[PDB]
Amino acid sequence: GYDLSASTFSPDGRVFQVEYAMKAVENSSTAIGIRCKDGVVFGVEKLVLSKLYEEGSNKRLFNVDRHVGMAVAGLLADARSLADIAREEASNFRSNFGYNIPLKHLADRVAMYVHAYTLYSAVRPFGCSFMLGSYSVNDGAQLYMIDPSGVSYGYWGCAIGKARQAAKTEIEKLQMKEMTCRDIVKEVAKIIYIVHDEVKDKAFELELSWVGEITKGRHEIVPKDIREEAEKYAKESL
Amino acid sequence: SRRYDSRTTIFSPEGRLYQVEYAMEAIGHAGTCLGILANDGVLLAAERRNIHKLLDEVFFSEKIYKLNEDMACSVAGITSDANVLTNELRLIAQRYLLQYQEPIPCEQLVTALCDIKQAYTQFGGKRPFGVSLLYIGWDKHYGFQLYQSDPSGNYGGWKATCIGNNSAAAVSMLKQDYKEGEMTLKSALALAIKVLNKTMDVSKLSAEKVEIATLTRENGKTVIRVLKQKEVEQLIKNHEEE
Amino acid sequence: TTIMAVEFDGGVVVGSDSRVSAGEAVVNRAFNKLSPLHQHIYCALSGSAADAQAMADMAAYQLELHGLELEEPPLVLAAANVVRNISYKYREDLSAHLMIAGWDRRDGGQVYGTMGGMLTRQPFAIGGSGSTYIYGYVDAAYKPGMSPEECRSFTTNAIALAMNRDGSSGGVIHLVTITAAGVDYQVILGNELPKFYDE
Amino acid sequence: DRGVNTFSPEGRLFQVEYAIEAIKLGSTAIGIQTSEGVCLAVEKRITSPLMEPSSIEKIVEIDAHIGCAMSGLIADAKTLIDKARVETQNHWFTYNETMTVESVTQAVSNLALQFGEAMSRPFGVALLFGGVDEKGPQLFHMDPSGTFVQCDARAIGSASEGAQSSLQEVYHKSMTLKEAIKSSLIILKQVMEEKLNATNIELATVQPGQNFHMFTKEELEEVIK
Amino acid sequence: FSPYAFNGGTVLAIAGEDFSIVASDTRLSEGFSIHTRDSPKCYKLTDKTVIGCSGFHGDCLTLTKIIEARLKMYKHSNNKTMTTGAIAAMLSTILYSRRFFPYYVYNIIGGLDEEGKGAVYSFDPVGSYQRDSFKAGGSASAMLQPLLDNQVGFKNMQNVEHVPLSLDRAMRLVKDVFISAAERDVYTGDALRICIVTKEGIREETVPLRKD
Amino acid sequence: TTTLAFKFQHGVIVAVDSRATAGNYISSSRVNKVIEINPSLLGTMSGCAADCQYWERLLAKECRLYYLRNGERISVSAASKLLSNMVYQYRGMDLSMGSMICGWDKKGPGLYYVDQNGTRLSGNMFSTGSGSTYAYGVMDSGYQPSLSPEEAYELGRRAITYATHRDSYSGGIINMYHMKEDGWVKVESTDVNELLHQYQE
Amino acid sequence: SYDRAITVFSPDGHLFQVEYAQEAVKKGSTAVGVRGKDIVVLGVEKKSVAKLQDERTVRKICALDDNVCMAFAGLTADARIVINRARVECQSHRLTVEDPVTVEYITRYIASLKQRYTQSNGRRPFGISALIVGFDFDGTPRLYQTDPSGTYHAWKANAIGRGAKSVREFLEKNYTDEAIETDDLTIKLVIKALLEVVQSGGKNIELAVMRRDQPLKILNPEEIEKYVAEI
Amino acid sequence: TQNPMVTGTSVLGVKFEGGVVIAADMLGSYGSLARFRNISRIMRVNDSTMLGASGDYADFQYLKQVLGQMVIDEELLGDGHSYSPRAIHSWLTRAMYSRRSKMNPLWNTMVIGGYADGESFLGYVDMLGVAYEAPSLATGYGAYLAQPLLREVLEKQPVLSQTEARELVERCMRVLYYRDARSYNRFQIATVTEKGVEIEGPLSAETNWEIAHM
Amino acid sequence: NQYDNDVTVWSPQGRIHQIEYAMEAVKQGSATVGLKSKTHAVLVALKRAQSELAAHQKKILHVDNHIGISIAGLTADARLLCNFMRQECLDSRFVFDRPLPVSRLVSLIGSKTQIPTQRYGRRPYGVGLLIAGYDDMGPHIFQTCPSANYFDCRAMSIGARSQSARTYLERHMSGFMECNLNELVKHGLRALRETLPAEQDLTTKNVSIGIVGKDLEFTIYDDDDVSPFLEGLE
Ligand SMILES: *[B]([O])([O])[C]([C][C]([C])[C])[N]C(=O)C1=[C]N([C]2[C][C][C][C][C]2)N=N1
Ligand SMILES: *[B]([O])([O])[C]([C][C]([C])[C])[N]C(=O)C1=[C]N([C]2[C][C][C][C][C]2)N=N1
Repeated sequence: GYDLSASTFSPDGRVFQVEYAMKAVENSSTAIGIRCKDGVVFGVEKLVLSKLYEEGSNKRLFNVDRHVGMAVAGLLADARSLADIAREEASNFRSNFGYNIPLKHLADRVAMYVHAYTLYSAVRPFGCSFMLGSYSVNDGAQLYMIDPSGVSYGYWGCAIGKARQAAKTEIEKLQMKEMTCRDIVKEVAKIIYIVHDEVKDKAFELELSWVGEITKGRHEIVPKDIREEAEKYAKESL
Repeated sequence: SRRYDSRTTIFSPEGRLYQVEYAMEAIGHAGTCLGILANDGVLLAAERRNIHKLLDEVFFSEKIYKLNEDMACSVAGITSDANVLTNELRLIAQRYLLQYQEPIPCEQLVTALCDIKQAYTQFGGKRPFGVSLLYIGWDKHYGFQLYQSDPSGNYGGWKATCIGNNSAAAVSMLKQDYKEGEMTLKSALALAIKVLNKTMDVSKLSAEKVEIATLTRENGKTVIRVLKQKEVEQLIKNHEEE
Repeated sequence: TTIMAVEFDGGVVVGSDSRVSAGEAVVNRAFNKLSPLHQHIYCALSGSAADAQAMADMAAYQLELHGLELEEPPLVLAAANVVRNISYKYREDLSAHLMIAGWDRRDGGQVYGTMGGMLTRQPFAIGGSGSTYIYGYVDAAYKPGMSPEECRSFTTNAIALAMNRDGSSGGVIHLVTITAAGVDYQVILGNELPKFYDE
Repeated sequence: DRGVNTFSPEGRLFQVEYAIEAIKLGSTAIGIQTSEGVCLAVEKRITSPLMEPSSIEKIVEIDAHIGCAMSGLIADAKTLIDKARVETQNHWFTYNETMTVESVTQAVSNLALQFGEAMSRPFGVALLFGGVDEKGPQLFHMDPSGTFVQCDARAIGSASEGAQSSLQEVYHKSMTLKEAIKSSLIILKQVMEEKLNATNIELATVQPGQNFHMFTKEELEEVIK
Repeated sequence: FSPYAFNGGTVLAIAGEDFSIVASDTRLSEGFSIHTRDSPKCYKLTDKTVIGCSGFHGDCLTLTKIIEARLKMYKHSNNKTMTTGAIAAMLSTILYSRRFFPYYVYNIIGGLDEEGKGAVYSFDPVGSYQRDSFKAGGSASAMLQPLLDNQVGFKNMQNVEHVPLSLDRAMRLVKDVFISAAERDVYTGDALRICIVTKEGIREETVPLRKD
Repeated sequence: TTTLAFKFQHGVIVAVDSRATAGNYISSSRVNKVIEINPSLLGTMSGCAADCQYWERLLAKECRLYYLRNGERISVSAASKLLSNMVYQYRGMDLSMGSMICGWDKKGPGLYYVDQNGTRLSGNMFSTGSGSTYAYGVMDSGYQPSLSPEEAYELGRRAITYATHRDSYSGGIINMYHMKEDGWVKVESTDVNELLHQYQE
Repeated sequence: SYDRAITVFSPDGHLFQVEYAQEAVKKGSTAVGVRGKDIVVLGVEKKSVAKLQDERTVRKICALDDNVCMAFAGLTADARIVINRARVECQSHRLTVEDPVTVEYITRYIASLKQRYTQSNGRRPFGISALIVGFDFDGTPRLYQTDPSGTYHAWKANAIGRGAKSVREFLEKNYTDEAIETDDLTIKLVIKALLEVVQSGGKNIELAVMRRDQPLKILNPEEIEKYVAEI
Repeated sequence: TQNPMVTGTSVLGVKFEGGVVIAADMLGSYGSLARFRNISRIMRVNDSTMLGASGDYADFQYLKQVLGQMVIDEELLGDGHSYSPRAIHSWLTRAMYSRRSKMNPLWNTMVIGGYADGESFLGYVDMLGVAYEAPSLATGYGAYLAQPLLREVLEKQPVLSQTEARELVERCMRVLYYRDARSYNRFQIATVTEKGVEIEGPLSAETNWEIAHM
Repeated sequence: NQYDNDVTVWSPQGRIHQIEYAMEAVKQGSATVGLKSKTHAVLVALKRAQSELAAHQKKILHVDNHIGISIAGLTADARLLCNFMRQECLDSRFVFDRPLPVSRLVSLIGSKTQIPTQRYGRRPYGVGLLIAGYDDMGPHIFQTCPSANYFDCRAMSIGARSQSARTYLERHMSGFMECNLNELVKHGLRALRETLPAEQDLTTKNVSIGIVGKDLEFTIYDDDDVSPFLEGLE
């Protein structure tokens, strides 16, 4: 057994425990992030597993700082822990240096924290993936994605979850570079409706959040009325 | 973590401590160590394993270590493990002297080291020390004494005893040749040679293959010395004529 | 000790005296109290020489690492915050006021006073034992919109007036001008200092 | 090999389930709570004729108003018994009053699942707490899982299944202490391998106004007839 | 720097056959100035227990919060409300835990005991306490206590019937001693707050005192 | 404060006054300065009221635990040693407690003096408190080991009364106890003013 | 720090390591205790009777204090540790209670320590069983027996070690009041019991008697020989 | 903090119909020297709470940093719960008391103003942990100079309008400038109502020196 | 097989068997139902009886004036979590002088119960909970699990045969908001009754109630106090 611990390399140079944690992310629902000219829009296909649950239960969109949003996929409990780690990192940076933590630096810190759970037998790798979106006058729009192994990259468009491949194809058709947040929100809604499965995983709720010039650098949930148009437009599209 | 733990300090199904028994196996193949108590002193005779021609000689001895002013010891088993215990013995003796301003009684020193050995066999998860020791010393309570302790933490006082290679056969010879209360250092040295000649399997005994130390009282003071090649060579000659 | 820093459109001018004293004896008459924390960020030291030197080194180290992690030149406010943090945390043990001045691409020339753990941004700052004698002088002479040359002249005059009156100040005047183009050092020797009413 | 805090496929902690198995090898203890008080009877289960019956203590005093009967691994019970005694005395010192039976049982129960790799395993014992407080006579039962509950009548130990049946067929809300004491001894004798005399069993009661009282040899003989 | 401040204030408690009264003035002070004229010094603990505190207001606020939490913790682990006497026993140990850096508070507890009779307990700052029939604490305590000894305890009187104290008489006496204390003690004034504890619950009454 | 105790042919007498003060102000005249640990054990208090009340109550807890663990009832000698070891850990920290531990165990009537410094002494008679020197004078002048119970009660009452007359810190009422083989009995609770007026006449 | 749980519950409700510790006790030297009128008798099989051995260095019977002695069976190194822990306990009890410990008090402490090693992380249970005797403050004779699990019981007569059952089975039928009437009669019961398992009973048996206010009075070769002679 | 370096003087506060108003000058004093003449001693906590502080400026900056983060942390959750003025006042009280208990006090006297659920809040918290509420407040030298005037107006008219409260505060600022040696004629006025927290400044009081000629 | 002994071991299908085994503990416990209206939050638990002579094991616990909880699974774990919740609530009142918002308390339970699912040698809490509470945002019903996940629900049921209780709640949930306290509790008892086998019924010996609302502190009704709620139920 070469795949029982994170501190054991297999004969062909692989850490099977880290790869098993990635399977958990692939079982989760899709979440996409799109970076445009004015900011970043987040969209999650939140599956409603029961009618007894209230609307807004088990949200997958977090606020880790005033200007930073986080979209997650995988084990919700693992993801909530990572969100707390990120919040503390942002708060710590403000205390030590006196200003808003740059997104890239925040993504680096969290990724290394994630990377620390992939070296020992004493702990197990995190079972989730997440995206970090942000916007500031100085830095502009930023979007990063971190997976269970701890690798983090910057993206123009990203997707995580079960239909990550199908969502990626949809994202490549758009020209987000010259687009603005307002028109991108509808597109994000559209893509999630297209990749959503009907036969399996019946009934889902669309979660939307954004950060950019339109929200004055503050990450927040997309206003209900703006999400209405997007939901309407996405329904007609497909 | 649990998958790799060798569990060194647990009871086996028949109430045995495997690591302790396995360490005893290692001591049984090591160099022969014999101790004999006489009326005017004690002696230590140990077979040398380091006999290569390119080896150099610059220490006090090889298997005989002075512990304090009135005590010496010999070891059998893992050499590097013996270095750790011998250093610990020296510290125990010095700590007793710092506290009471008197040399530590022989038996008290052995008991303190046995406590450390017992601790390894009960908790901690570490492998035990693979060493068996022979102690010779003089104190104001019991005079000349001889002790032997092993990896389990057990020890005992003896008039003559042997540890290491062919110790069972050496002990047999000692039973039929040792005269209780009628032995002298000169007569003990001859017996040592006799016993050493039998247990060892290399025909000619040889002075280079052995190391002998004696402990005596001279002018109100303990004297511990390792016999030189000449004295040892002469002793071997005596056996030939004997 | 007398230190002073002035903000101008496009950079800062920072200067100080060169006297280190132990009671009535001058232990070092040509000490450099202007210390660089980074390429475009400087700090003026006043108070205990040991405390200030230790703080400056600790900060330079923290800022260097910070700059390599963020892949960009550190902001002047970040340098002031790092100094403020150390100064506030150890206020009971440290007896040194590290005045911060520098240039960055976001806010330009900035001067920060961080004495005792309190951070304040000012158009011009003065510190040290000798600064008490020039408060009146700087309040009446300072004018907004001064050029770097005028700022250099303004700083030299104020320091010279303090050196003449304050026993703990004297020697030469160290001067550094920081802008986007870089750091310019300058030393005004004893025989080249501004002269005022002396007798 | 698994760790001590491993869950089984059916949702149970292996070690806790094995500890409950140990309770089944222990001597039978019976507890009955009535309106006039609570009585505790435990089979001494003396192994040999050379063994002194007085040295066996299955019923102990926690405080003046609280008694305790144990079953299972007796050596593990001592740790809990001392803890309980300390709790009530601490409570007396702090609040100048007596601790209730429920509170004492709760405090002792909180030490059941505190083990991992500090206890290295759960306690292999079951306890019966009987006493009197403001709510009158009270009988509580605690097992190795940390679960404790108030009971009217309860049997623990090797023959607990048989004892329980008898108990529930002969117990009513109006029965007096005398009936309980007699009834509990009747059932003890029926499930005891050896003959029930006055030296091979233990009995104690606690009533309102009276302290924890361990029946003597003479008092048992009288009742045994 | 001094970790204490004298904030003034007087507290009184009186136990009757089936009632207890806890009263206090409402002036909070520091030095020669008045911080506020509306700071009562008596807090409700349960439906039959009130505590009156006086001394350093910083410790008075913290101790009341600590007692309030201990009552909830006791209820959760004992399944009942703490009685007046268990609260008194517990307060003693809390004050003695800061025996080397004491709470500078004079406490007086007033309530009903388990037999429904009035109970009063008085404390010194480090925890020593006892049950009394009546007690004054705080700034004007040495002015009030001698008068209560004579008019409630009947000390130094001959040919006097020792009748039981009624609520009505006890109320008038409480108002009178505080009126006398506001004339002489500079820290006592503004208003008088009286809490009456009986089996029907706690009723409050407020009476004005001199403002100078 | 004045407390006293003495052994005689019929057991131990223990008597105290009941005054507590803060400076010159008399904070109480009804303090109970005798703690009843168990039915055969008593503790007297002198010094700081909170220290005495707290450490003697802690001894009572330890005495009770000892009885539950051993099933035997602690002896007077072991109770006093337990108290002396308890307060010895805080030596030098300004604790103020002067106690007498009195009882009847297997070795007969026991009387020990224990104080905050760690002093522990067994004896036939002791007095503690600010009025203790006055009590010693009267107690030693009229003490005989063959006193009858009534005579011992009278000596105890006179020694406390005269101490309260001379010592400003003592007064109130006298609480007296009688330690016997079967346990202690509370003898009486008399106001010292009634006593002194009856001695004055 | 090694914190692995060594003693855990088995499926049948048994503690494997504790049962294995009991196996070790079975291989130990036979020890026999018998209660008497005003003296307690302890008999241990000397076994190792080598002619090159310093007999005094390896005594099984030891003193815990001035009033309590004890014999053990099983791992001799484990025994030495427990004996020394009890010695410290006796000293502590004399400095906090101002009185010597009773027989049951030291038995309780020893039993409690054994129980602690069956429920602690990183350690195995002690592999020994002990027989504790002596007299209390008044003057009554006691005989207790503790085992590896931490349970202890008072006995009239008991045996431990190898072939303990055989000596226990024979002890029931031979223990009476006439048998333990006189001091020299308490030495007769023990020896016979030991003789049922001890090879060449005679010089292979150590002896010790604890009297009233009298120290550990070990018997001697000839002293024991007298009884052996007559028998 | 046993030795405060740069300190601020009095802080005023008074309740009015539908809000609270607080005032403080912009001076940072170093002993008797008026070292920093342009520092704000009033901070907006959230939409319903404001904070004024006297005493050690570095301690106030540290409290402002900690309080500011707490509010940000709470806002991240977006759960519909926010800190009320009362809750902040309580938190500050515990913070000060804790520091005082470790013999390392935060050398500040604070005034907390707030408006929530149609109720105006005014709290005081000193460095020893002493806390309370009142219709009007004045720290430091204001307790002796401003409070008397404030209380006098509230003894005749308990409920003030926003305009009345504002004028009353300005009258107090002038008196403070005339009689407090550590004061400066440059101050800020913060107001909290249903619309949020507003901070006006810098302001100056009109001074009369007619008596000098007399 | 080799993937179901430790909580730190991910299986090849991307699951953690130990956490799934801990969920089994909740499923075997007696059912408990939690529902709410626009003004109230109700907790209804089926008290199980180990014996015929023993008392019914408590299921509903007071945590604070505005918060109540119901437990299903390991009792030891429930007490540990309840103690933690009580302490968090006490801290909130001591520091901010106000009740801790229910949602924030549930978040704290989530992070605390997640820690042991990632550390070697630790085990997940084997208990599920139903949290009833009332604060500024109204009445709430939360559900926690052994995998540290939590849900905000309109109504919920956990424990043995709670699927049928959930089935019942699903069809009657539409008229829960407008429902008044008395009828809201009935809907709760009816759903709880579904989990019982045909023969057995809801009595005053096996049904405990917990209620909290707009103008009511969390109160637990047991034995004779639950009579009123039962009487009149078809
Ligand atoms: B200045 O006077 O403030 C000056 C500024 C320093 C260099 C930052 N300080 C000092 O003069 C000074 C002198 N010393 C020590 C005195 C004792 C001998 C070593 C130097 N510390 N600060
Ligand atoms: B006695 O005077 O010793 C008496 C004995 C006590 C009541 C058991 N002591 C006191 O009167 C007394 C005085 N104090 C403090 C002294 C310092 C000021 C506060 C009171 N504590 N007990």
